[PDB]
Parts: sequence; structure tokens; C-alpha cells
Amino acid sequence: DEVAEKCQKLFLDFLEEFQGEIKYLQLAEELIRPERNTLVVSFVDLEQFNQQLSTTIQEEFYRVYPYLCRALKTFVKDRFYVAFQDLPTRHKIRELTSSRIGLLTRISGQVVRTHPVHPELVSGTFLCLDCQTVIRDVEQQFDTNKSRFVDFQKVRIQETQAELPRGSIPRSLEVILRAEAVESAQAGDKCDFTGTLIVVPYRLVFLACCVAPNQMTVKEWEKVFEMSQDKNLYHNLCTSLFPTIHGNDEVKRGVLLMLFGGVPKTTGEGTSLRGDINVCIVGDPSTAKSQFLKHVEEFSPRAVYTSGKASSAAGLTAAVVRDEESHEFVIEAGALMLADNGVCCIDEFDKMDVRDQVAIHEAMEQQTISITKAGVKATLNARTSILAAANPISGHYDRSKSLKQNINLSAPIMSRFDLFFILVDECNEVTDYAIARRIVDLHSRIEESIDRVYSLDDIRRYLLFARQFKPKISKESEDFIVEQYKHLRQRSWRI
Amino acid sequence: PYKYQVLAEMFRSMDTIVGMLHNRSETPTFAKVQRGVQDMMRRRFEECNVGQIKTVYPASYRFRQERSVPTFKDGTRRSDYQLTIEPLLEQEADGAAPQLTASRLLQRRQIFSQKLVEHVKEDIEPAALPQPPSQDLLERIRAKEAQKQLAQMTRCPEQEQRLQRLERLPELARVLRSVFVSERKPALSMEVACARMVGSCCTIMSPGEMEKHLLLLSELLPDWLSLHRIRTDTYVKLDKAADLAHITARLAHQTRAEE
Amino acid sequence: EWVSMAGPRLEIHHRFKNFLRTHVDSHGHNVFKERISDMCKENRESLVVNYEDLAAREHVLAYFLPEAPAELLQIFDEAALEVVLAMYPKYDRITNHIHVRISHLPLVEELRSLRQLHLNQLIRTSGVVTSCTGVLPQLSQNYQRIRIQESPGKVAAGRLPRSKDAILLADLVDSCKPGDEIELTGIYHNNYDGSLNTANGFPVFATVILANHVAKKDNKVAVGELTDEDVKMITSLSKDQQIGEKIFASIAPSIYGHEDIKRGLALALFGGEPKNPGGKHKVRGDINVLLCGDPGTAKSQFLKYIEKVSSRAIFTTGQGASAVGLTAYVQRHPVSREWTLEAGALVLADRGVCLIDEFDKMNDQDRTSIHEAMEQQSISISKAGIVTSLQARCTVIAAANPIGGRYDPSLTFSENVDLTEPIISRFDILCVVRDTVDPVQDEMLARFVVGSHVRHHPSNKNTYGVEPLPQEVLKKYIIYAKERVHPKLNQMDQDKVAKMYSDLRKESMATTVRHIESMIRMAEAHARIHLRDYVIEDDVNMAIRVMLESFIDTQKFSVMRSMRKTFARYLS
Ligand SMILES: Nc1ncnc2c1ncn2[C@@H]1O[C@H](COP(=O)(O)OP(=O)(O)OP(O)(O)=S)[C@@H](O)[C@H]1O
Ligand SMILES: Nc1ncnc2c1ncn2[C@@H]1O[C@H](COP(=O)(O)OP(=O)(O)OP(O)(O)=S)[C@@H](O)[C@H]1O
Ligand SMILES: [Mg+2]
Ligand SMILES: [Mg+2]
Repeated sequence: DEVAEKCQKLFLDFLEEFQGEIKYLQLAEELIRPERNTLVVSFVDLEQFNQQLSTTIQEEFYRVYPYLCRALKTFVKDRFYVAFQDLPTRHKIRELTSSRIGLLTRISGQVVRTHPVHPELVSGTFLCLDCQTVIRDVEQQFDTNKSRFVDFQKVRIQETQAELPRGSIPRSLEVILRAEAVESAQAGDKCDFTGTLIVVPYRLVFLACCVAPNQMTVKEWEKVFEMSQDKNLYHNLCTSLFPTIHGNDEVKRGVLLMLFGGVPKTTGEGTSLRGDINVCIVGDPSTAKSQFLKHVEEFSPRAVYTSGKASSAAGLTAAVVRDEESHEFVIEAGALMLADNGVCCIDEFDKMDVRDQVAIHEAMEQQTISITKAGVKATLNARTSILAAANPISGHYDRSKSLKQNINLSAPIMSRFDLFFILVDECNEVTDYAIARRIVDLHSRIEESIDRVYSLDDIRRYLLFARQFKPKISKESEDFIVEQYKHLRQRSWRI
Repeated sequence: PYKYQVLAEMFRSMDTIVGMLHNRSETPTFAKVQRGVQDMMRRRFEECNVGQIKTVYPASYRFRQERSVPTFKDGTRRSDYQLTIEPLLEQEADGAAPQLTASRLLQRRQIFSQKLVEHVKEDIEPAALPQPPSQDLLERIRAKEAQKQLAQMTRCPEQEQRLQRLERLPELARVLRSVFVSERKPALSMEVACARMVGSCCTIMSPGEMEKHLLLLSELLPDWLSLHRIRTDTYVKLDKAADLAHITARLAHQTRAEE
Repeated sequence: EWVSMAGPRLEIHHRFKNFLRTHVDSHGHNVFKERISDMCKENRESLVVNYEDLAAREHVLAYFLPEAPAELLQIFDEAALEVVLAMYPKYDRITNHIHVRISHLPLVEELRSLRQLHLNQLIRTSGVVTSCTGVLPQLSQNYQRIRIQESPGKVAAGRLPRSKDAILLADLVDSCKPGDEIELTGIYHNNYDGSLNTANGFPVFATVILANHVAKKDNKVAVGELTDEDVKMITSLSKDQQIGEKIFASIAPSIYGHEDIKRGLALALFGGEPKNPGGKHKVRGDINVLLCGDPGTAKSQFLKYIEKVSSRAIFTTGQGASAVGLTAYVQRHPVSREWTLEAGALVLADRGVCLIDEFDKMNDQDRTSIHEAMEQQSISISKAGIVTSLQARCTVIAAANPIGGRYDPSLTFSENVDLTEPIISRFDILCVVRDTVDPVQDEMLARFVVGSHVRHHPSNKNTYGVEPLPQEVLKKYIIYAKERVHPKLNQMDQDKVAKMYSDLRKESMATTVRHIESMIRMAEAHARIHLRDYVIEDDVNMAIRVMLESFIDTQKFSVMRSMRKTFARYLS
């Protein structure tokens, strides 16, 4: 391939002339180290240095990659594997077609399963058994001492929930990692893989090379700063987050607080203190409860919705299933562990069986889930905030019975919710007028009846910026908390 | 002396451990050397004694602070600096990589003992190891200021909205160029292009905002970017041969003019 | 390749012969002649040679062994065989081949640390045996195939334990059992398997270690790993008159109050001395603790701290622990399809501690298998035509919640807990914790909690009045006390305990031998705390006090006042 030689020469040119300091000289010198054998190259540098080479590499990556490795070896020997990053286009798994074979593209997905490290033979030195002729440098089409071996890892990935179209089964893709890419991915994580889609004998397999997990624009930064100085920011956020819901602002404040969340702390004894908030809502059917769930689901991209009775114990935390090809037992992820570092919403929590809530128990407080079933021993992280909705035992809150009698929930379950709101429906004329006018105005004036103080994207950016701070507790706050808790605990739901 | 004898013994242990680690293309880290010495001699190992060695015979090793050291599944973060030790050995004339042979090991321990004897003939201060890198009047004044600022903001809000978008255009232009490079197509629909740009942009935005940004790009820069109305849809065609730096300069000039 | 040269090969063979017949220990004794005499007396087929002595004497051999293992080991086996023939010509009649075993390899590597660079190299590894095959003959020999997983204590949380295969020949056959912690020295070789190549779609080699030396990982190695500085610190702590106070105060610094529960858990952790009188019956030296408490007392925090502190610890939940999961079960191998045993949680808890959370959630069928391991500390598996016995010497700590969520003081302890009487009887220490509204206790709790919250911020990162000990020092003290002390009960007054037991019978029929046994092993453990070879009666007094406190806490309110009045002599 003459164009491959041209690409090799141009890659040498890029390695030798890119700058006022050449970025890759130190990396190439570090490539001499035995533990370092892959070079990371930015795609934006390649495209800005020259365009024909960038397009050729983007179009014939498989054709010129071994020539790229030859160029890298030549450059290093004058004083090995090539990895690429920062491709500006993201693609979906459902977009993967046969027309894209050989193209350098990067795919986003969530890792569900992993396989152990295997040695892969690239070039083998063969000894003939008839004439004792040593045949060296024999490539493999998919003497051990003088042959070359490369570490391998097999990764099974699953489509992300957001990209999943309604009513569709999330398809799975196999990912091959070699050399430094081995063991760089962990099960249950969401990663972006840069590479190509190869044809395995047919079969579809993606070969990857790299993995993925102050600089903000001036106007966005200044808008965040200016809005951070608003004195009525709390009430404005409360109004803007629920423009179409009338009253019940206490629930709005509570859900906003649990969106902010606290800080987790790990003691010197290795014990971790939960920095999240769990909220339960119990109310008469009239009061809107599922609307809050839908709003928090559509606003937060990291939110998961599920029904009460339709969910089993295995489907929530995890299940143990025997793998067909491996003839072994593996673990399939549940809803709770997929909502890691997010929020999980449960509707009709009362209809759930006790056999399911007892499984929820561990994830509620200890924030982790452990499985000891059928010779499989593991513990999994369940760092989630739970928002639960339920109704009283009877559809109507009967005041002829005590408060404790009206809620059919276990004592630890009652205790492990931080905020517990109970809604009672009353017949008031002014409330009826307000609710009716709001509903009819929404039904007739869909868009012009919405006045949002801040944009949803702006709120999301502010929330992302705010969550990374870890405030300190003052001594005045310390003794104030002491005295407040003194007064509070001195008075069903024990404190 | 007893202290110097212990120094020599642990120096021999250090040399053996470094030789074992280096002979198999493995980078000798401080933790592994400490573990090996502690197993070999049942004695505490610490950086002060290494600094004492460096004071005695600095030519034994080169000490560096390095990152990106793979510690297997130990949960070690990448930002954790690690102190590495590289043996300083004379290069042979045979052309092979230097190896700590038993002859060199004996030579090194003998040289260390000779240095100790010379020091006695004259505690050792450790060498500095390389460290890792009225209220009414005020209210009326405030009301006057508010009225003046309100008269100031009677100007159309859209004027500043376009200015806001003008800063966002160059990066979006680069993204659009990359998308058209990736798609191998001369023309694309509004829906697919906007969806891909949103799914690849660094800022979360609505499809309508992307449509208005595309319209602004078309109106400002018609020669690069052309729009064609076909049936019930508008398709996007771009010239891929244009220089991106010149386009960025033109966009900067346009933004400056609009200011 | 250089070793394959005939000249150096033969010269090294004779050099190894001279090393065998010439080495002198520090005491002036040729050790290998004593070893060969012992092996001849025992008619064994393997010889054990220390790698340290060989490295000290011949550095070139120590360099060559990891690099050319197979050829050099075969040469050394032939040299040993001919040396034996020269020394014991008749020994050819009992054995035809003798193998050389290499022990104490300085380089110890984990299963996770295995790479391509270790291929066809001698590597020392440590782990726990999970499954083993039978003895298989070969048309050359004895064969053993075993499956080894990483030690659960060493495995970090959130990551599955990895498994590897090992091969044993001749003498090494049947040298280990499933569930036994061992360290191995062997050759990390690769195997050609076309099935893996077809399944994965490319050449894959299954790496299997061929072990050379097998050594079970008893705590003797841990004793050897102890620094003399650690020993002197432990001894200096032992001579302290207030060592017990600081030991009890050193447990759960983040938790306030609750002296009795931490006292009992520490006393169980130190453990007693198991005994096997006459080989007819075996007396356990283990303490079983059951913890029933009102919610809000941080029982799970105590269990988690115990999980972290213990050198060997396994944590299980009530919902996720099945009978098959907890115990060993028979399974057909997916590849070779013979019946295989996979060890349960309790089996991997052997010599360690097992923690059970929400034990009141246990299914009764799952409970049935528990009593056997509780009473005999061994499990007999009779399934699919395979009958095997496995050791279950573990300390079990179980957590439970009272029915209804609140402990009723007007009812017996048996009634408040949904467990059968034999299960409670198997337990040795019972501790009940209630929730009371005391303003001064509330002040203390709030102050301590807020102080702990201030202390343990990442940005910023007693009742007895004694300073808590460091965690590492406490762990080292626990290891040394477990592995050194063996108390003797030669100064016990049987009349006092007989009178106390008669009173116990009188006051229990108004409302057994294993209670006396638990008190005896409790006194043994308390003596082990102070590092005393013989038991002083103060240990007996403290054991009696804590046992009586535990017993009265399980009675109704209407009688505990009378019980305290009757036994005010011992409680004072
Ligand atoms: N404050 C309110 N503002 C606007 N609409 C409301 C308000 N309260 C109730 N509604 C209306 O009442 C409907 C009931 O909402 P839901 O959240 O589904 O009720 P619910 O309490 O969850 O009852 P269940 O649990 O689904 S049987 C909403 O969809 C709104 O149309
Ligand atoms: N005495 C205490 N001192 C300090 N912190 C405490 C104390 N009791 C409880 N806590 C705190 O309360 C948190 C929650 O207690 P839990 O451990 O969930 O209660 P519990 O007694 O184990 O009952 P369950 O099992 O949750 S129903 C713990 O993580 C501690 O931080
Ligand atoms: Mg609802
Ligand atoms: Mg608990």
C-alpha cells in the first residue's frame, strides 16, 4: 500500500514537527520504559497539523495502523502501540452499520460484564517437524519462547438507558482491549471507547484502544456567578423547578435539598457515613405525587423510574444467572446499582412485598448490596438516593384512628427515611378555585402560562458546579445543632 | 561500627532487590524495595536510611519522582507520586543492556565497605531525596437608579442574545465540520445534524437553539455554508476545503464588529 | 539455552552433588544427611532443600533456578537419586525416582499479579483451595487437579475473587484439602486449548501453575513475620496493670458507651483453647455471641468494625445467605464433569470469624444445617455419592432484631426472639440493648457524635479514662496472643463453681454443662489477654461476673431484682 507508506511518512512528520515544545518527545522517551508501550495521540492535533492525513487516518485506520506502529518504533529507535483520543464525534450503538467498518469512531456505553486477562499470540516462531526449519514472524489470522504475546481482555457492554428507544431491548456489544487498555475498565461503569468495528468470523466485534469516563465560557461562568449572588435564589429555584404545580412548596424544598445532597465521610475506622437523603411521600389520592416523580425524572438525567409490585427482589438489587457460553454463574445488574450516584424513584411502595423491602434494607442504610448465593460471593456499591411514594392503608386518611395505625410500614423502614411528609386532602373553596384555574389555564394556555425565572440547563449547570464544594461546620452551628437536637428529641416515628 | 555494619547489610539487601526488579524489565518502586528488605532482614526500612546511603555513595542509584506507575488493582490514584530508583551502571562495550551480575554486586558492596572505612578513618547525615513536585432618601435614590437601569434595558433583549451566541459559534462550527467529515455525505437534514451536534456538544442545549445557531451561521457566512429547501425539509451543505483558521479569524472579526 | 550445553550442565550437576555432601549449618551439622536419613526412615519420595542456603552458598544456582526451572530441576532430581544410590543402594528397591522440592522462595506473587512475563517461571503464590479432584493414574503417575481462589481477607471489597488451576504429581498428590489456606511454589506454564481459541476467536492459552512445594498457611509464618520490636512492644503492653482497660476502650472509638457488648465481643475475639479429651469427644474453644437490640444502637457499625479488624473475616446478610451458599455443595464441573465441592462461607471462615446479619431472617431449613457446625465445628457432606468431612473452626457473630421492632421487658428473652431454644443454647454470650430517654445520656451522645463528625471531615483529614491503642498495634497483639499463649487451669476452686451451679439450677428451674464450658473457655481467653501461661482466679471472677450479667439480662423484670439481690456478692 503506497498510501500506507505516505501515511507513515506523514505520521513521522507529525511526531517530529508538532509543537513551542514538542509534546510527544517526553512520552516517546517514556515509551522506552518496559511498563509503558502505548502512545496517546490527540486527534485535534492531528487534524490541525494537516487535513489529508487526518481524513485518511479517520477513513483507513485499520489499513494504516500497523504502519503507524512502524513509524512510532522508528521514531523511538532513533533516540510499541498507538492510541488516539479526543475524537469530537459521539455515536450510538444503534448507529453501528456495515458501512462504518474500518472507520475510527468512538462509542459510548455501560460496562455490564468483564472477562479475565488472556495472552494473545501475535507473531509465532514455528519449528517444522519434518525438516527442523524455524519459521519466524508468522502473523495470526484470529516455539513459545521466541514468539510475541500481547495481553487481552474481553468486555461485554450494554446500551445506555437514555439512548434506549421505548420498547426496545438494549443490544450488547463485545469489546477487545489489549496491552495498556487491559483491566482499565470495571463492571457497572459507563465508558466511551475509541476504535473500530471489525468483522469476526459472520460476527460483529468492536476493537477499542482507549477508554473514557476553569475552562467554561466567560458568559456562562458570569451568569452562574450573577445568579449565585441572588438573595431570593432559593424561592426562585423552588418556583422554577415546579412551574405547573400549585402549592405544597414544602415537598419542593425537600426534593431540592435531596438533589443538592450532603457530603459522605469515611471514618478512620473505615466506616463510611452516608451523605445522601431519602424521602418518603404518603398522601391521599387527590394530592399529586407521581407528578413530582415525573418532573425529577425528566429533569435529572441520572434518574430511574420503576413500579412497585411489578419489581421483584432480584430485579432491584441484582440476580445470579448461569451464563450459557461460559457454563458458569454471573451477576446481572439490578435497578438500584444502575442508579449509582443518582436518584431512584419508586411508585406504589406499599404494594411491594415485605420480601422485597427486606432486600431494600441493606441498600437503604449501608449503601451497599452483598450477594452470597450459589457459590458467588461479592459486594456491590449502591450509592443512591431513594424517593418513595405511597398511600395510606385506606384510600382515605381516617382520623378516627391514630397516626401510627394509619401507616402500614415497618419501624426500621419508617426510621431510615430522612424526610417524611403526610398529605391530607381538605375541602376548601379558595384552594378549589386556585387548582381549577391553574388546571384550565394549563389546558388552554400550554406554553404562555409558564414563567421560569431560570432555565433548566442553567439550574443543571449551577447544580453541577455547586455539588463539588464541601463546606465546613462552624462552632456556632455546632452548639446550635446540639441545643436544637436537645429540644427536638425531648419530645410513632421516634427520633 | 555496628550502625555502619547494619548500613552495609541493608545496602547489600537493597542492591539485591534492585537487581532482581531491574533484570525482568520491571520498574523498582520504593514500596516493593521496602517490602523485600523488611522480609529479608526483619528490620524497619525508611527513607532516612536511603538518604544516608545516598550521602555515603551517591553514584549507586538515580532517584526520580514519576507518575503513571501501574500498581495493579491496589486502588492507587494516578495523581499519587511514586519514588523510583534506577541503578547507575557502566555501559559495556558488548552493546548489551547492563545487568547486575554477581561480580558487579560484589564490586558494589566492596566499594560501599571501602567508603564506610574511609568515613571511619576521617551518625551520617542523610542526603536530601528528590521530593515530589434617612431611609426614604436612600429608597428614592435606589428607585431612581432602578428606573434609569430599566430605561437602559428597554433595548431589545435579542441584541445581547445574538452576542451571547456569537461566542459559541466557532466551536460549534468546528464540531459541524467534524460531523460532516465523519458522515461522508454532501448534504444532511436539520434533524440528524442537530441531534448529532447536541449529542457531541460540550453544553446541553435545545434543538431550537441549535436551529437558530445554524440559521445565524448561514446568514453570516453564506459562501462556506449553503441551505437548500427541498419539499418539506431544509438540507445543509458545506464546503470542506475551506481553511478553519481563516474562518475563525473571520468569525472573530464579525463578533468584534457586532460588539 | 546456555544451560543446555553439556559441559556446564554436567559441571553444575557435580557442583550440586558437592553442595549436598559438603554444606555445613551454623551448628556444624550436615543438614541434608539428617534429612536424607529421615526420608529413608519414612520411605518418602521427595527431598526438601532450602533456597536461602543455596543462594547464600552458590549465587549462580540461585540465578539459574528461576530462569531454567525444568532442566535444572530434572538434573537435581537425578543427582539426588544417584547420591541416594551411593549412600543407600537398597533404597532403589523402595523408590525408583526422587524429586527435589524448593522451599522459601523470596519472591511471593499474587494471583492478580500473574502476567505473561511470569510464563515458564518459578513463582511463589498464596491462596485458598476451593475444589480438588481425585487421584488419577498416568501411563508415564499420581495426578491432582485443584482450583485455587484468592484469600477473601486479602481481596478488596467490590471485586470478585479470581480462581486458578494447579497440578500436583506423586508426593504432592493429596497434600492439601479444600478450604485450606496454602502457599505454593510452582512453574507458571501455559497450555494449548483449541476450545478457548474457538470460543474467543483467537489464540488463547490457559495458564496453569505446576506446583513444586506445598505448605499450608498456618499462623507460624505470621509468627515468623513478627518483628522483634513488635514483640517487645507487646510484652511492654502486657506488663501494664491497666492493659485490659485500654484494650476494651480501644474498640469502637467512634461508638459511645455500651461497655458490655464490646467487652463480650473482645472476649470472644481472643477465643479459648479448643480441646479434644481422649480423642473421644472434642471440646470447642469458640465463643458464640448473639446480639439482640432495639433499632438505633449501631449494631451494623459494630459488625463492620469487627469485619475490618479481623485478619480473616467474611460478611453475610440475612436475605442473601442461603444454606447452599453458606455450606459446601457438590457440583459437576462444567468442563471435566466430575463431582466437585465448592466451599461455603463458613468453610472459608475456618480459623477466622464469620458474621451473620439479621439472623432472625434465617429460614428454618437453612437453620437446620447450622447446628452441626455450631456444636462440632466440622461439616460432613454426604451428597451425590461423595462423603467428606471439612473443618469449621470459626467464631460466629450473629445479629438479630426483636419481633415487632421493640424489646418487651415483660417477656422472656426466648419469647421476644423468633429462634428455637437449641439455637440460643449454642450461643455462649447474650447481650440485649434497649433504648431509654435519658437527658444526660442524650447530651453525651450528641456531644460525642458531633465531635466525631468534626474530627473525620475529609478537609480536616472515655468511660475508663484510658487512651485507646493503635489499630495496627492491637492487631499485632491479637495475633501474638492467639499464637503464643496456652493457659492451664491448675488453680481453680471446684467447690465455689459447684455451689454457684447448684444455685443456677435452683434459680433456673424456678423460672447446663455447656454454660460451665463457656465460662471455662471465657476464663482461658481472659488469661490469654494478659499473656499468662497460667490462669489466676481473677479471670474466673470476671468471667462469672459477665456471665451472670448476661443471664440476668435475659429474665423477666419481676424476677431480675430478686436475682440481683441473691447474687449481689458476685456483682459487687
Ligand atoms: N397542586 C396541583 N397542581 C396541579 N395539578 C394538580 C395538583 N394536585 C393535583 N393535581 C392534578 O391531579 C393529578 C393527580 O396526580 P398524581 O400524582 O398521579 O396523584 P397521586 O397522588 O400520585 O395518586 P396515585 O398514587 O397515582 S393513585 C395530577 O396529574 C394533576 O393533574
Ligand atoms: N451510640 C451511637 N453512637 C454513635 N453513632 C451512633 C450510635 N447509634 C447509632 N449511631 C449512628 O446511627 C447510624 C445508623 O444506625 P444503624 O446502625 O442503622 O441502626 P441499627 O441499630 O443497626 O438498627 P438497624 O439494623 O439499622 S434496623 C450509624 O451509622 C451511626 O452513625
Ligand atoms: Mg401517583
Ligand atoms: Mg444495623
